[PDB]
Amino acid sequence: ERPTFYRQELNKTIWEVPERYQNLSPVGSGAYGSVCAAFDTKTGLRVAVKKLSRPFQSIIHAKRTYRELRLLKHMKHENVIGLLDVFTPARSLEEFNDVYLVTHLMGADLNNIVKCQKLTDDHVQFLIYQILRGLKYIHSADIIHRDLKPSNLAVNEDCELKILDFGLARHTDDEMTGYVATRWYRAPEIMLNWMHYNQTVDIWSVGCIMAELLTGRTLFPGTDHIDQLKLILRLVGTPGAELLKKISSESARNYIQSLTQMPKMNFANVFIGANPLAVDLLEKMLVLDSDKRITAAQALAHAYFAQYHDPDDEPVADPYDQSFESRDLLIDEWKSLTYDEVISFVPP
Ligand SMILES: O=C1NCc2c(-c3ccc(F)cc3F)cc(N3CCNCC3)cc2N1c1c(Cl)cccc1Cl
Repeated sequence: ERPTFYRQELNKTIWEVPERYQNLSPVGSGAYGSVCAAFDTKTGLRVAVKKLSRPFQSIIHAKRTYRELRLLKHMKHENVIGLLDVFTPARSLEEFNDVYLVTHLMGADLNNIVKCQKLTDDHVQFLIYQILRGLKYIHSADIIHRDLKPSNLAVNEDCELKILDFGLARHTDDEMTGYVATRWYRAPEIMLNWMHYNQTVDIWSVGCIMAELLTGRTLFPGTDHIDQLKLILRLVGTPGAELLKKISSESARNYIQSLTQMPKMNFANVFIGANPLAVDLLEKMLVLDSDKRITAAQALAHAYFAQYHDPDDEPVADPYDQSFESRDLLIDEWKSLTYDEVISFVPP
């Protein structure tokens, strides 16, 4: 009793989808795949349909696709990108080679919103609240986003926020080189591989975002990895003895000690006019030592968010088994595991 599919050429590739999806209009492409906007006649919703390109071309790719689908199926939260539907036009595992993921249509990311709009302290309050609320949910399931940026944050007419880009292929060395927004929001420990990063890498990204919404300027627009580290240490001060020991990369630890020591700056003189409560939260977020960095849960209980905070409406996730991350399998096995996931999908 599987739906009947109809084919059509879109984005140079042939799209085969269930009849419920009508008026497919391409709205972007890339190496990630191909995305289309469409009307879902079953729910009446406006949705975004993503078709993955050669999802099983290599073991690395087969695993990536499995990882993305697992993540997307686990996410059931208001501020996190959920999955509305997932399908393949294949009737058997042998035919299986195309995977389509359906989700809400948000329309724009944080870069758009900020551009043609002036964010008040209440605007910033509300937007960051939602990010934190979604990160509390992500982190409680031991999931790390690793790449929060304004472009991974979707916002709609009602300023409702959703976190995107999970299990997406890591950025190449050529992608994080130079004067690029793909590196300005990263935590230093992972920009320069000082140690094994933990979930607080995300909190650092949030602070960079919050400061940008508050000042309307990139907090650390480095022209390269070094220049960016310098801008970072200028604001939060050079590392202390404690942090240094934690840096595994002895060449890294050796480079830091070469820079002239510098004290943390006064955030009230950096963020002039800003709500003193925002400044306080920024100081507890932009801490060099990730061990002393504020957690998403703790941040939600911070006075700056009093107007929205509600401990009974900030849900955690169910357990997310990612033992598969250390599992060594062949393409066909990753693929077979991806197939089971597609066919066991249960609409929300
Ligand atoms: O509104 C949405 N909805 C979904 C959506 C997905 C997506 C994620 C998971 C999935 F299962 C299927 C998807 F389609 C992926 C991207 N990117 C495209 C590739 N790079 C990352 C964002 C953008 C969007 N946008 C979006 C759009 Cl259509 C325009 C502007 C801003 C946003 Cl946030």
